[PDB]
Amino acid sequence: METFLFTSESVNEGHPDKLCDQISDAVLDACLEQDPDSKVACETCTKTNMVMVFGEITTKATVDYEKIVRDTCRAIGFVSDDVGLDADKCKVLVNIEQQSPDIAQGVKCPEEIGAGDQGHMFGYATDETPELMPLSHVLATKLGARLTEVRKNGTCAWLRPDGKTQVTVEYYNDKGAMVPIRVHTVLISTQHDETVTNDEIARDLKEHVIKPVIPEKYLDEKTIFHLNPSGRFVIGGPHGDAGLTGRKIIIDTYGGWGAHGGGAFSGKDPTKVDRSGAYIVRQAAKSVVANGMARRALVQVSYAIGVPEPLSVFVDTYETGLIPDKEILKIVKESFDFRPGMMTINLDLKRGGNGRFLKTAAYGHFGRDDPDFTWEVVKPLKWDKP
Amino acid sequence: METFLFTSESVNEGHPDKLCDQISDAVLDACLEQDPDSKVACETCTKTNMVMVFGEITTKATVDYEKIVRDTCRAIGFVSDDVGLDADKCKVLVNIEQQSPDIAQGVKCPEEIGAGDQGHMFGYATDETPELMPLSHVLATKLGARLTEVRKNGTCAWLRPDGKTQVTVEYYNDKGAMVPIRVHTVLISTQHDETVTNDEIARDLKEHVIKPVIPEKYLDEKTIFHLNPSGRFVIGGPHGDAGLTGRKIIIDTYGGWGAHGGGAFSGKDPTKVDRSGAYIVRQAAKSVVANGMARRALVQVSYAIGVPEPLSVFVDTYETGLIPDKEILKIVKESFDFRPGMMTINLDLKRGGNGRFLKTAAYGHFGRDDPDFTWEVVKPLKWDKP
Ligand SMILES: [Cl-]
Ligand SMILES: [Cl-]
Ligand SMILES: [Cl-]
Ligand SMILES: [Cl-]
Ligand SMILES: [Cl-]
Ligand SMILES: [Cl-]
Ligand SMILES: [Cl-]
Ligand SMILES: [Cl-]
Ligand SMILES: [Cl-]
Ligand SMILES: [Cl-]
Ligand SMILES: [Cl-]
Ligand SMILES: [Cl-]
Ligand SMILES: [Cl-]
Ligand SMILES: [Cl-]
Ligand SMILES: [Cl-]
Ligand SMILES: [Cl-]
Ligand SMILES: [Mg+2]
Ligand SMILES: [Mg+2]
Ligand SMILES: [Mg+2]
Ligand SMILES: [Mg+2]
Repeated sequence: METFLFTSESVNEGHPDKLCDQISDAVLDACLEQDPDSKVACETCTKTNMVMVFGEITTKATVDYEKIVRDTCRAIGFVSDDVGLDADKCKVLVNIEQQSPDIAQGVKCPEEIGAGDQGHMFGYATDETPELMPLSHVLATKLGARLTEVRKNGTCAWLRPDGKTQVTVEYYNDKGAMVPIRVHTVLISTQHDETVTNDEIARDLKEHVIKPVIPEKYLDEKTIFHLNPSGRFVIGGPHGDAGLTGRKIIIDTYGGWGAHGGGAFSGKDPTKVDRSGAYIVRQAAKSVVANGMARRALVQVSYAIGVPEPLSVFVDTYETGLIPDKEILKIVKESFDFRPGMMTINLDLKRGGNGRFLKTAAYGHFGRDDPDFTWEVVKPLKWDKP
Repeated sequence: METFLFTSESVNEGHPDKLCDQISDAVLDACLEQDPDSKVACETCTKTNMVMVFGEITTKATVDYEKIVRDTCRAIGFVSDDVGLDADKCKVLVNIEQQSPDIAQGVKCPEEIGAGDQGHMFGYATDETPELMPLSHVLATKLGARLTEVRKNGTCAWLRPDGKTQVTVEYYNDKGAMVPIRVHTVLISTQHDETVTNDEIARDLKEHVIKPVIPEKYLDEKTIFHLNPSGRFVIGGPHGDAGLTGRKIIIDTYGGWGAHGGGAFSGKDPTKVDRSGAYIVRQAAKSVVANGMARRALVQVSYAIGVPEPLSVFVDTYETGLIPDKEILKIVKESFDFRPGMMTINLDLKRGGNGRFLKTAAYGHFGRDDPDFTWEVVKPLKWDKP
């Protein structure tokens, strides 16, 4: 059998760029919990002993930006200078242009309102896992989530919040469909305390992290493991390693599979097409595959500022479609409402009080079963069987 | 003929995120001009009346970070609050951890040194344009470059630095190769002064910008034009619109085509595999197509921190290869040196004094003919003809 190697990575919730995504979305969630119509463009950056929140917010909400920063950092585990940031003592620069909504005198609706910006977004799905995501991405991501889990539940209390994971999968191409054969290489680089030995780290990573996450059918005697290959990782988080919102957009989506239109998600209210548009095209690609039309699907949408209807839509099934891609395009266009105001309503994205967006801001926006991930709910599609 | 629509965008050099990429790379260039061995991880952010440079630099160079910020902003055209940032008067926060190199007492080499980080990178090429780039990306990008050109040479002196462009191309798929048929939709949203009328903007955009850039063979009576569709754009740049380094990574690469591994380029010295690795795989994909092995090619490489050899390589020719992809993979692996220390040397990336990286930081890292873009020089590949 002819195979090829495809790699995806993940970063842990303590990585300084991901920290910024989480802070940005914790701010967004706080705004929406009080004011579903909040306009939010909240950017975060961080470096040694400092977090700055910036950007623009128009809201009726009363939000303690500094407290959200500190609470978000503390819950991730940044409780001291030694672990890479002291949530209680670090500098927090609050640099947001805060506005209340416009006051106007006079006597646009979701059906007619134009996009708030131009741009393009892609959705992807593949039948190679039950959540219709690429296995290389799923496994890298799940290793990261597992590192967080065993640190917070005390199973591996030697762990610290920062770290990275990476999985190389050996694939076969079946008529355009991606068929995972085996895991070729697993890499973990995790932050840890100054007492645990290299031997304890390697044994615990194998037994508490890799073994539970990676199906045994994909592991064999030849699988390569790189476990903290560069040696010690005691220093982490923002300490000596600046972070910014929107610097993990491939980890947030499909891990190199599919495509990306460039726009980050975190800190953006769900009227913004970079977020709602990307979520709708995930729902569309996932629905094409789940309804049986194809084994794999890529969907693009694009917008112009001030225009409600998309400028373009395509569908590509990588030759796996059971009906022509032009027919799948017609069905997608008829079944999905790509108008900006309508996307936000149909995915129930303004609904407050469930911490929805902070949940998205680590360990991927796609492939998760939580009911707040409304874009993961398949839409039933009618299709003229071949 | 069966066609589909594919969209790519661009932003102008005055867009606040792109401003940050340019500042970050102007800092990098200044470091390398004096000290080719500089370690640079320079991040920039901006908001109304402020730029902050941050991150980490180890260098022997003496660099006036604030002066580089102001010079970079001024040359782009940010000369007043009215045009979106006053380069001479705005706040510049210098927040870099500056170090000199380690002082050590004792009696690694490029061949043996490990990658500085993990991650994966993709290269792409396509025979649909002479520079072996996707037409949707090339045209969006060239419209942006043209807007800058006619503003700076006074042809359209009403222009201001910020703006965005977007092109939808109608394509045909010929045996996996992408064949552009026509331009379906052109969008331009440009910043401008308070005197020019909407009619003058639309006429000058058509005649001075669109007509010279887009080959007439791709334009017809049905092509849709959206010219400043949301109305006036007098306010721009950082004014009310926060920017950050590394938020335009799809514009920096392939416009939705190919793939992306996630890592930004700007502000990173060329020992960093996110930059050198991505540049080498562009050279490899371009070389596969230019040597006649394929019409289209995608190449991935991946790395582990502390390991010199890549963890994985793949090649995909989208069924356009004239020899099997496994044979093209063998040729690429034999012909290219993917070791981090060697990539930097073979692409001559430390060479100082030519403003190389600032040139990359607007209007795309790929598809340009300038001799400093060493990764655009095709390597001759020997291949066992079919
Ligand atoms: Cl403070
Ligand atoms: Cl308002
Ligand atoms: Cl509108
Ligand atoms: Cl928007
Ligand atoms: Cl300790
Ligand atoms: Cl360390
Ligand atoms: Cl369309
Ligand atoms: Cl819908
Ligand atoms: Cl200042
Ligand atoms: Cl040093
Ligand atoms: Cl090394
Ligand atoms: Cl690196
Ligand atoms: Cl004016
Ligand atoms: Cl305006
Ligand atoms: Cl390989
Ligand atoms: Cl080489
Ligand atoms: Mg308070
Ligand atoms: Mg980073
Ligand atoms: Mg000075
Ligand atoms: Mg932005």
